[PDB]
Amino acid sequence: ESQLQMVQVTGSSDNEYFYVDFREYEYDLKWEFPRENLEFGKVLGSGAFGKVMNATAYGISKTGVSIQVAVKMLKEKADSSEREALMSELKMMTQLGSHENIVNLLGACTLSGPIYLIFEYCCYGDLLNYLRSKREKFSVLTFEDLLCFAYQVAKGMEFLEFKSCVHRDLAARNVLVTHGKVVKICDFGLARDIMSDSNYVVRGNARLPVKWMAPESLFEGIYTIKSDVWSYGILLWEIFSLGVNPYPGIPVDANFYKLIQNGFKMDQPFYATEEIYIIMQSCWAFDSRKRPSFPNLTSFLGCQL
Ligand SMILES: */C(=C\C(=O)N(C)[C@@H](C)C(=O)NCCCC#Cc1cnc(Nc2ccc(C#N)cc2)nc1NCCC)CN(C)C
Repeated sequence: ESQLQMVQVTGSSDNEYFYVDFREYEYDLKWEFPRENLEFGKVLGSGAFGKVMNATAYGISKTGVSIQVAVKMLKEKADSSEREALMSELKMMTQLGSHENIVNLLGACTLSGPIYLIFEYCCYGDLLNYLRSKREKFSVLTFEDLLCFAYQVAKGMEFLEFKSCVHRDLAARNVLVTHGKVVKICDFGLARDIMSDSNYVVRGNARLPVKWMAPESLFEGIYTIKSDVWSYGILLWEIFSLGVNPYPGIPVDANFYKLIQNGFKMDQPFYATEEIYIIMQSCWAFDSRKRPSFPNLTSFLGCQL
């Protein structure tokens, strides 16, 4: 199941909404891409039931010009139920529209065999590992780069809000990096190693990114765009600490739930100004109504002078 979800609001309060399921809608065949034109490199990431692989795609955006892509597909085992979820995700992406700060869909392969979802290739990998690799080479990474990253992510989330979407797993690990230090919001859970990664906690059918979740998500299972603001705040702490695990040194257990519930907030990270930290704290307002909006955040980050 995709952590990126389209929703429809049915009331003024947080819990009044439902998730849009594209299972019954029809797939627009204009996205179909010839399978024989995918020369696969090798794996970029692997989940329990699916993986994203390197691939060279010829003709997908300019004839005579072959480019590199990332192809989300199902694992060698592939019973019918798993494929419909990949189809539903595909359909949703076809209807989202493209944006610079989103890992965009480029095409798909669904007819003559196994399902391939073709996305942009991001040659610098995920933002988390990117920042951690620049811990030595920092002043090469600068403060403005951090501010630009923050801005681009907020822009991407603004686009998702405009498209009535929510991202139930927003974190620096789900942000990718390309040319021009451009970052794109992504979502892989079907192709994410979800539990050798200790940031996800298994609870029934759910795999919860606990340290990134708003209280209403943690305690009531409510996911709104304001939940994303909370998660964005956490992601901000990741950026301006150069990739430190949130609530460093604090284990995910029953005590953690009590901490968040009682209003625990992280301290100012080293590479952040007092202004940026004030913004973080507003994202971590317990009452979802008091958190800033992504249009607010996106505008304010004209701080890059
Ligand atoms: C480009 C720099 C460059 O080419 N490198 C630094 C090379 C040496 C390199 O090894 N890059 C890092 C490879 C690790 C990676 C990756 C990666 C890239 N793109 C995706 N895209 C993607 C798209 C959609 C989904 C979904 N759903 C998932 C992923 N994914 C990954 N890794 C997957 C886990 C993050 C600059 N240049 C051209 C000089």
